[PDB]
Amino acid sequence: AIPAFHPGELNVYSAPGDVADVSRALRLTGRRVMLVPTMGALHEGHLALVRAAKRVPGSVVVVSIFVNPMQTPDDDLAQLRAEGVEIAFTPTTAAMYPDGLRTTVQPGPLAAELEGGPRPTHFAGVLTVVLKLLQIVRPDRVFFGEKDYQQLVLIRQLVADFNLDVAVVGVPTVREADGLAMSSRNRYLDPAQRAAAVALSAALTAAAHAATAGAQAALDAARAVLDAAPGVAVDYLELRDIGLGPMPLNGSGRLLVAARLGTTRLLDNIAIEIG
Amino acid sequence: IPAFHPGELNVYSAPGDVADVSRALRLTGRRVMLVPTMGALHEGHLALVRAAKRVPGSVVVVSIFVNPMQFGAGGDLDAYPRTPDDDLAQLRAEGVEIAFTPTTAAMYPDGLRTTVQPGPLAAELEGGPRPTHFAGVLTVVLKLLQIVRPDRVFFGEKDYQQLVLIRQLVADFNLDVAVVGVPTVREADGLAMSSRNRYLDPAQRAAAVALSAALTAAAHAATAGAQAALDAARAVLDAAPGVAVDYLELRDIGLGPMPLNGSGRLLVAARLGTTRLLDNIAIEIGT
Ligand SMILES: COc1ccc2c(c1)cc(CNS(=O)(=O)c1cc3ccccc3o1)n2CC(=O)O
Repeated sequence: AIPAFHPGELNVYSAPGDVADVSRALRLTGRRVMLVPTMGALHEGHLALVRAAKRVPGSVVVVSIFVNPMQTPDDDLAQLRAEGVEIAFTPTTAAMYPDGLRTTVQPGPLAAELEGGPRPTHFAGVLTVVLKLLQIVRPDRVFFGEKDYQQLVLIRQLVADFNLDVAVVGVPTVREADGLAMSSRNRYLDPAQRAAAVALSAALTAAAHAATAGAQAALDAARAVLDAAPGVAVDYLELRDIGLGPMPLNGSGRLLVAARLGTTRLLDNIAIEIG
Repeated sequence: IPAFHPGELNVYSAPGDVADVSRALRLTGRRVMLVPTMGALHEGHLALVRAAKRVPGSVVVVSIFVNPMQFGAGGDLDAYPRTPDDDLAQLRAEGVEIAFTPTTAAMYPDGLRTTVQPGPLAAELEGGPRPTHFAGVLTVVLKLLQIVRPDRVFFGEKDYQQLVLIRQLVADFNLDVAVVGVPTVREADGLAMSSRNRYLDPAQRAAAVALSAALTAAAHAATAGAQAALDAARAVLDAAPGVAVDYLELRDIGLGPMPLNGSGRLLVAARLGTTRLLDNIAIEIGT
């Protein structure tokens, strides 16, 4: 007996078993199931993921809201209802981990670099939960922001390596008017910090344009912009190929930066074409 | 979809081919059964095939893939029995419609990268001196389940620790598959069927009956408690020539962080010359 699903309405499920049943039932009636995993506290970046999912013809949008211990509820639900989303999946920690921590995903060596330097088991947690969510919902496509680019690349590796049957859709970073990448962390910045934070996106965009003049020009331009900001402690600034291997001589790449402003760690990244 | 001819053995090497065929069969109302194997098929494997066949409306997929990732040294890997002609002939005789025989390059085109890390059971018993062994098994089994997407997957109780680890895999990753354990098939004297039995010379084959004798002796001794069951098994192993015991352990049926109660599993590993044999049996304690 399938749990109740009311079409055109926000249906909220906490039991993984229930959302599994509704998703399968929906797949069998011609819906294309789109998954948008979130950690709640939704903002415009999250709504951009929702909107991208919503525009696939015959889509039903599943938004998961799960605070992963290994990696405003009513506010959030009203936004989704406002976006015309039909399923929120809101499971408990116990429901996700009924046997506690046991079998897990071990990321490849990319997980040890960049963000995996300050947080070396962060990515295992993320990939473990994403794999679980994929298996519960069995979506046709799953949506992630390019904001967390290294995470996104690790998810693409998960999907490839485990032969998962889902398309991974990366959605361009939603930005404030001055270019700052949207993030929940942005609200912790004092005005001096928030004005200085603009150096991350400014550096990366300056780098993307300088790149007609080569990889070195691109990197030196980004470094100059970051060097013009006070109180911006750069953790890394790295040019890599699109899959985060070493940057090819010329061609397509990604430039990633991370910096601490007071106690707030900020990240950004951008597409780079070399020459 | 590639060609699929019902009532005939259809052999696919490309993951995409078997995946497409499987999905199309499921969408037609057939139930897809998977029996993951490392080839060198013997009567133990045919029991799994038979169990799968008797699921009504089943189409049966047997995979044959000697998985490098669950082997320690390349030495082990090169020595593994490969008899693919006997394998396919046995599958034909059993009425299996799909054999899935992937290449190493197709399964691991990027080498080792994202893997499954099993829970702490993978470090005990067989996993003790082989710390990456069960990671290798769970990784390839996860991949096979995702490629084939079966309704049910069949594993022998012979490799009992493996079966338990697969059940954990399936629970913890929320996989939508039923795991079916099939009772150990035995030779007339009680010897558990195994691809390793071929390495026993005549003396060794004679001595090897001691494992199953010891376990069945234990299961009946167990009315007198755990110590009696254990000491019965040990006496029988000790009375056998050229049988070096590696472990003999009585655990809970889940083999887990839980004390043995009424129902347990008695597990043995022993060396005959260079050949390492395993067996295990259900044990009820104080009956
Ligand atoms: C499209 O424009 C943007 C811009 C910034 C964005 C996003 C989109 C999305 C995010 C954060 N990712 S998430 O909360 O949806 C998430 C949920 C989840 C669940 C399980 C595992 C990993 C998971 O990751 N951010 C940045 C941020 O909020 O810091």
